[PDB]
Amino acid sequence: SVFSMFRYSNWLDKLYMVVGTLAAIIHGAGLPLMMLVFGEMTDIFAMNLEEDMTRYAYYYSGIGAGVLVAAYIQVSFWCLAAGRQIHKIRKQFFHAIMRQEIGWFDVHDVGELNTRLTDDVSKINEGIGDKIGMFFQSMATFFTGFIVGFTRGWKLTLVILAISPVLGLSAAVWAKILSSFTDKELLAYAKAGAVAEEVLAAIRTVIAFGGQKKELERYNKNLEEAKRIGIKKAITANISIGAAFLLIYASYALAFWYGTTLVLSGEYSIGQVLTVFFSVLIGAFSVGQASPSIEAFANARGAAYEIFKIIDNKPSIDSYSKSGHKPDNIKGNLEFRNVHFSYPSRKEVKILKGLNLKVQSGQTVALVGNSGCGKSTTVQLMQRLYDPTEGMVSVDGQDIRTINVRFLREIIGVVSQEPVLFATTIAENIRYGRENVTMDEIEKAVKEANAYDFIMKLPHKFDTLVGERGAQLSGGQKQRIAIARALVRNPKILLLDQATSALDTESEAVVQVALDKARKGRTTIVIAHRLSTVRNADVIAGFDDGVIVEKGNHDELMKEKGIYFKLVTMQTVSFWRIMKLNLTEWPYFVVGVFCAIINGGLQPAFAIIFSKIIGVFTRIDDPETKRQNSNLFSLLFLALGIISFITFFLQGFTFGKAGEILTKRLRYMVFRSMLRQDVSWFDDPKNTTGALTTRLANDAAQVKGAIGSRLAVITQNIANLGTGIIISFIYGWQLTLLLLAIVPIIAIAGVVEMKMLSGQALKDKKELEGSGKIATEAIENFRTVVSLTQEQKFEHMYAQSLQVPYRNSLRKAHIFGITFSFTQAMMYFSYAGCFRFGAYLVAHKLMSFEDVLLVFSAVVFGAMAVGQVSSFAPDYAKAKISAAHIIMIIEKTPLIDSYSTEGLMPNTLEGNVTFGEVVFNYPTRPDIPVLQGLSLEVKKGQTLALVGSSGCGKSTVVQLLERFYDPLAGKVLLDGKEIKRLNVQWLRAHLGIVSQEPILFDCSIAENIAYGDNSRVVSQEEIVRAAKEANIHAFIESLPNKYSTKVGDKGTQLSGGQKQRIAIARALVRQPHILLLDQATSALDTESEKVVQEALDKAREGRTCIVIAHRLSTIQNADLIVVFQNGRVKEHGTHQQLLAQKGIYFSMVSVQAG
Ligand SMILES: Nc1ncnc2c1ncn2[C@@H]1O[C@H](COP(=O)(O)OP(=O)(O)OP(=O)(O)O)[C@@H](O)[C@H]1O
Ligand SMILES: Nc1ncnc2c1ncn2[C@@H]1O[C@H](COP(=O)(O)OP(=O)(O)OP(=O)(O)O)[C@@H](O)[C@H]1O
Ligand SMILES: [Mg+2]
Ligand SMILES: [Mg+2]
Repeated sequence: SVFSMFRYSNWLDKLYMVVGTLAAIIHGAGLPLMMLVFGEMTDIFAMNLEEDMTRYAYYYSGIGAGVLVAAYIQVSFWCLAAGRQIHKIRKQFFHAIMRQEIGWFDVHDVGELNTRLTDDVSKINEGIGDKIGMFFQSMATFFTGFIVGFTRGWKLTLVILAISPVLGLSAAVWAKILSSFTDKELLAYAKAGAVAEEVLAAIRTVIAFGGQKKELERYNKNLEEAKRIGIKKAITANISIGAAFLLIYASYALAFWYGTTLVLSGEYSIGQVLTVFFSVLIGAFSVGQASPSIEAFANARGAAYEIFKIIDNKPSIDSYSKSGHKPDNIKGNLEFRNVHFSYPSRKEVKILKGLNLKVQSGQTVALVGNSGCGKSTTVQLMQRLYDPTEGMVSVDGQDIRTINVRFLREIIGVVSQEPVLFATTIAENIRYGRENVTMDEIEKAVKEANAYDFIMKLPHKFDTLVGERGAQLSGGQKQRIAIARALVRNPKILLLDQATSALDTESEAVVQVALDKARKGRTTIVIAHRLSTVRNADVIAGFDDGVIVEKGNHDELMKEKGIYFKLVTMQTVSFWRIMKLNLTEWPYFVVGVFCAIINGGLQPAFAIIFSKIIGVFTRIDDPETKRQNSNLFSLLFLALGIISFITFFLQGFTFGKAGEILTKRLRYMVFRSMLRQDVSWFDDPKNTTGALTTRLANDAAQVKGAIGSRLAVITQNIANLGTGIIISFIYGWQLTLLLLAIVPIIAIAGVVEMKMLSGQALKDKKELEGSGKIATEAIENFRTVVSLTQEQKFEHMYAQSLQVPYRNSLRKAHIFGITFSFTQAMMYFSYAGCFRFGAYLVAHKLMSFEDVLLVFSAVVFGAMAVGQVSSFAPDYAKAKISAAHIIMIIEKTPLIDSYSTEGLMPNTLEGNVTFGEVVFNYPTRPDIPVLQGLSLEVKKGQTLALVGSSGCGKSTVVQLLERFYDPLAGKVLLDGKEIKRLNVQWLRAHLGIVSQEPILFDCSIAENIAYGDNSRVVSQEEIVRAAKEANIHAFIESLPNKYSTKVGDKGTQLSGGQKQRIAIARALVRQPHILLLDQATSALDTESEKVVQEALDKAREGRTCIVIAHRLSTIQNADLIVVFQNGRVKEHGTHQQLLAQKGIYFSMVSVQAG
């Protein structure tokens, strides 16, 4: 556990840290070393000045040169050691996640990882960089003060030193606590990031059903628990400083008393105590500078727990292992024998209860059965995503468990049940099948898949960017690309899973010929619910209760009159705006700023205290009195001590609490603003689920660190150094002019520092969203990328996007290092200058050296406080850009608004939809005319069927009615009223849709069905009443935990039919006036298809419907049918009228002639 964050440090990284620490000790001694020349001048106080002062000044000019080197070496080296290690952490951690199996993805929540990559790693960067360097600068200063003490003092040093262990232990006690709190706070943010990743993926269903309020308030809760842990961390860290500062001034008071005995004993002089106090007191302020460094390291330690926990884990069925067995001449042989298997998520249920099969080379197997018998499990087992409990899957004699994984997976082509594509060009989607592929092969492969014509018709033919998960293309076209992708591979075993579900009759027909032409050499297994495709296969198989019962040729199974016979028979500007948002918390700043000046301004004042204390010690010549008045001063240190406890704690608590209220305020509004946006906004190439969720975590975290507790210290350092120059202006004279004249040189260096950094961060921020895009793309589609065997390519792609920040991180160190060293060094020369200037003025008798020595002593305490403000600049530069983007997104307003109350909400509705002369284009592709002036009539109590070939604008009508996009020209009238003129939500409350490819949320089944109806308490009796009509009651009832079983991410646990049937239920909870079915019975059984139709037909009257489907048996029943053609509605009417006038409809139905 201990020091497990520095695992990937090279010999050159080691060299940086060792050389940095040695320089850090040398740099820290210089401020303690300045007091040595003062002590000898006090000894002289019991001709001189011009010879003595120049010697002491001459030393300061040399020190400044030593600081300019050491400071650069100190700061620069750690920053390099951080940047290189962080680069290796991100690359290793991502590689570790891809090494996992599917069962691990099934159990744990994958949505948490995306925020663990960007935010949680960035916390470590702050911990193990410059703060480690400064920590040693502080610690050298602390000890080097005592090193003078041992020479100058025998007991006085020991008396102060002996109360170091409390400071030493206290730091360990508070750190170990707040280190534990960090793990729990980060876990709260991870739970929030999962909600954002889920919602932004399925935004269309969220907009459709209109559940923005519920998802917003749920997202809010996770932030509430994060705030409560945050405020606890603030209280703890600020108390750590108060007690430490209290104990030092308390111990200083104890040290004074024994100092009073010098007159009685005669052990040492008053010249000694001034040396001892001036030596030892400097280190007191160094502790306050060290308090942030320990707090950073403790949080950075707390950040590491969960990252290395994933890296330390080892897989079961490893893909990266090269110790497997790989044969040469793989003849086609597949054997199942007595195979039992159950998933990890529900171990109680038994799906496969002993089956067996033999498939020789040159055989196309058909698997038939009802939804739930486990056809997809068999296909998913072949790839070896899960292993069997008993039974052996042997290939060509040898068992799968003995042979190699990667070698096995690169000879199996798989078209999954519901395909998914990656957001790139069409060429790259085809290229994921195999690396070294030529254009000629792709040309041939597409033409076999029958997806050539539409690719030729689109501009940028092979360079058209498909959306996230292939959303921009149609349902049919998307499926063909998956078919091509398998055929480019050219494997031995081909595995089709309902490959011709969304495709029409003509596309199925020609694709069948291409597959059947080049079948002889291959081995094939085909899943299908159409039976015409099943007719010409070699062997058919029937599942039943886990076991495969029936087998054989078409003739035999017909004569045997089993399940197959029944199936065949049945078919027949930053501070001004950002500060203003937190107008409420005004009394926190008033107390915080007031307290910072009082506790900050005490440190330069010591010289005034020490001068008066020294003066009162030698005021009156009489000795007995000195005993009494000296005792009171010791009480004064305790009094300041007890107040110091009150000031520092309150200062830190007031500022610390203020930030945590704002942090949550920033997040809540941005997520609320993003959820208002139009669909057109989500279709932009720049906007993506991964790109957005990264934008949430990064922007808030950048703002939080700059203006939180860290703001407070700067206020203390400004007041300190202000008080320093004020008392220099008051008591001193002709010094401020020489001191202040060097300040513009720091100012010129400061402006060029921020200008170089602030310009750099904008280019860095833009790239990191590009980095985030790939992770969310790879993680969400894990089954695709595992099946395709493309684990390296994504790591290589991920390595590119990280390379541009990596350069900036290295460059940043040198810019930051040069400014620090210069800003630090220019002060020392000023401390040389003032003494040398004092050498001239004292001689001529215009300035009093006794008073000059005090201002010299007073000004030099700020030297460290000057160094604190120098380290602030980068944080301000990153916040400036981060803030601008937040105000940009919040202030933006959409075209069609969901939160606007205005519109017309008519008390009743007749339910008559009309379309007339409608032209429309999508925003992403402006030139292509999808609809070219169509018209359509829909009245109450009627079902209108829409038909045509794949990609003739059927699903566009559904989307146009739901107000995702508005028409360019034309008109839509609801009951003789413009849909633009109506209220937005009001419309979406009445009508309800069933999408082409359903999506579900990570929740219980009851809540997914209850999600359909919002703004009302859904009764359970109605849920079961609906789910009885939907026809999934017996399935849910047989399952353990009833409705409380948690469905997976995007409906991954349940089978297609099971979720698709839920989607049907979710629609029927509302009892809508207008209804829209877009291939609602795509993948369902013949037994189900009737029972689903019965409920619709029995309760058809009253409401209105528009059906889209390829099954002519459904369209047979409908009132009037409509046929599309290149945008124009060519054919329309009733079944007898359309069949009489023998056009395309006759050609469409006659293709099924006997
Ligand atoms: N990853 C999984 N985790 C848990 N249970 C699963 C998983 N995949 C499938 N199941 C369950 O196993 C059973 C069989 O599912 P499977 O999809 O293999 O059957 P199917 O006949 O192919 O379904 P369909 O006909 O709808 O395509 C179902 O009851 C389903 O809920
Ligand atoms: N958001 C979008 N951006 C760009 N083009 C789109 C978008 N949505 C649809 N299209 C294009 O419009 C054409 C037809 O659209 P649509 O998918 O509605 O037809 P469809 O009848 O639903 O097709 P299918 O029957 O194959 O599902 C397709 O070629 C598709 O690429
Ligand atoms: Mg299936
Ligand atoms: Mg469609």
